[PDB]
Amino acid sequence: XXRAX
Amino acid sequence: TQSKPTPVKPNYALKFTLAGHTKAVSSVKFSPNGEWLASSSADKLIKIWGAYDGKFEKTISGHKLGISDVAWSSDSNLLVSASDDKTLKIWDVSSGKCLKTLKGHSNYVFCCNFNPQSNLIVSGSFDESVRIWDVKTGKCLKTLPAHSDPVSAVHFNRDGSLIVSSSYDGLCRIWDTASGQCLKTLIDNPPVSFVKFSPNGKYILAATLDNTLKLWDYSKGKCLKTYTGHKNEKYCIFANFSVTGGKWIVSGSEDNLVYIWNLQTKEIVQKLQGHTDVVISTACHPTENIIASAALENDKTIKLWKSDC
Repeated sequence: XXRAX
Repeated sequence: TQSKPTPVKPNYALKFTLAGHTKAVSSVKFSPNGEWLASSSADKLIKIWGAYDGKFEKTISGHKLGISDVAWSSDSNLLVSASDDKTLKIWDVSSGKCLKTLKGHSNYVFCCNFNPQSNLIVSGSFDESVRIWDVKTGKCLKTLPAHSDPVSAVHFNRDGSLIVSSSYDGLCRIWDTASGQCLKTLIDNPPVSFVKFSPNGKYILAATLDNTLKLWDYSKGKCLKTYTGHKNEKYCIFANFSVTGGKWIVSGSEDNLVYIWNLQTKEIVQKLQGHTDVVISTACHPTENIIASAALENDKTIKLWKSDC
């Protein structure tokens, strides 16, 4: 991944 | 001790580039004992590297979807990970095995941390809650209806009596760990993409998606310092206090650079060049002047930088 997109 | 060394600028220089992840790296963290660096990735994997030589050590697997965050226990023996598969996992680093799967969140788990005592884990999720977990049993102890949008960060203070959380709702909240009740809300409200307590326990460093970092005295609701010049309007980028040499603020940036500020003067003292994608995560070694950085999909590597001050 959520943090990654 | 006749003289107080007062560096004006650090000289971080690239020493190692760590490849191995097959998708975007999401987070890097140095073990408290200074021995290891742990990395999480959209590739569903956690990897462990030598903190000083960047030597690959092991891959840890088990999550069914990508991992957004990873964190160490105080004794450097355990890791916890937060995954899109809606669970956190507790890992024994030595064996590489999953010890517990923490189930309860109803959407992506975004962020995680042990408390100093390491008997508890705190998590934040797209489900808009903050959860507190018993490490020993793997059970959820408390569920806080913490925010009205995904929770981007959660961090315990130095005795674990307080939790700070940040959210896309624009708020930063401080929670009493024992009761789960809110102690304070700090509030125009752009998404707050990261928060953490300072090494002294007195302040919170908070990032917002308007290219801004702010140092807050939370027990007063007063902003003491502000740091800008970098690019951050999209991703939840980690920020750090560097305290092993000079007092710096360190952060990744959406222009592929690592930014370093003088904590007091707020001036930029160095920008680290090398990554080929957004620097999503940075971390500072607990005892040595070493910075780890990690980047997204067009890069997928971790870089180790060392300085003299």
